[PDB]
Amino acid sequence: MENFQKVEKIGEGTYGVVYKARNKLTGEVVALKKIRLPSTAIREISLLKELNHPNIVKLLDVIHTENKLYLVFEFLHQDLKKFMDASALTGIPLPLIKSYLFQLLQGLAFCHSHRVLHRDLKPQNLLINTEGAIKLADFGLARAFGVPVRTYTHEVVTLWYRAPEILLGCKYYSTAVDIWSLGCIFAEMVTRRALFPGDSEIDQLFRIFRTLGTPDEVVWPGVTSMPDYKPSFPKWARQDFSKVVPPLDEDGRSLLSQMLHYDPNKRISAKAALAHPFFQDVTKPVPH
Ligand SMILES: COC1CCN(c2nccc(Nc3cc4c(ccn4C4CCCC4)cn3)n2)CC1
Repeated sequence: MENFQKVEKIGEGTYGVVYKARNKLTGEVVALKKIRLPSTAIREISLLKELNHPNIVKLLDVIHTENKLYLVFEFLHQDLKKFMDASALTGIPLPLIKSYLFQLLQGLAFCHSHRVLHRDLKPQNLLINTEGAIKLADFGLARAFGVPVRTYTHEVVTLWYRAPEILLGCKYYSTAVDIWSLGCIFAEMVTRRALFPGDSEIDQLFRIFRTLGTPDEVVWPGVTSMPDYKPSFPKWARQDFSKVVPPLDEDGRSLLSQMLHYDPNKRISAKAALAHPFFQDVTKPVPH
């Protein structure tokens, strides 16, 4: 696009390269995603231009030209993954964790109210600024393109935040899949280690089962009829959350437990999570 001066490469996304760029006319600084490209995808993505919220990265423009799709986003200076890594020695202070979770739930509540799911939440698509805001990036792209096994650069797309219903082969995802992912990220902020760092679909599932118990018809009606469910799955006992996310307090453990319910019908909604007692003393700290 003749209107954009590339400043520097930001990274490699799932679908294409991302550059920091400047608009040659307006001087606006943006994040420019270049995807090597489907008419249904364009329709779907174009409708995301109206899905505006303070905790969703703004989609400024969608430019389809010469069999390439450019997505022009607001620029944020850092992702949560880098912040977590830089905070590895001391950890992210609880009040900032709480603020971030609160804001992310607001973002989800908004998108879910418009029946738009993310489906591939991970620390790398959560973006932060120096004023204490956090925003969800790439919302809606999974419905338009699918979530592939490998990225455009052949990198493995992480399974760590994937909900069990997806792993077990359900074709119809609900908004609950995003609550699962956010619960995994919450736990990761608190403990400074990924909750379920699976390196294959079955390793991912068995890591979930080892912590939360192997699901059965008691806790998840219909689970044994799911496409990829096998009666031969080992039967692991459920662990206490006290062991899973120390030293998180009882309000946080309660919220996390409800975000990781097996049955997507039982899993807490973003709206209901915002009303949880964990947020009674929520503040908006500024990060290091
Ligand atoms: C997977 O590669 C990651 C590399 C590190 N990250 C990053 N570091 C600095 C600034 C920034 N700014 C930024 C990134 C943005 C947007 C809108 C979308 N993205 C990325 C997020 C996931 C892939 C597209 C706005 N600012 N992002 C996220 C992308």
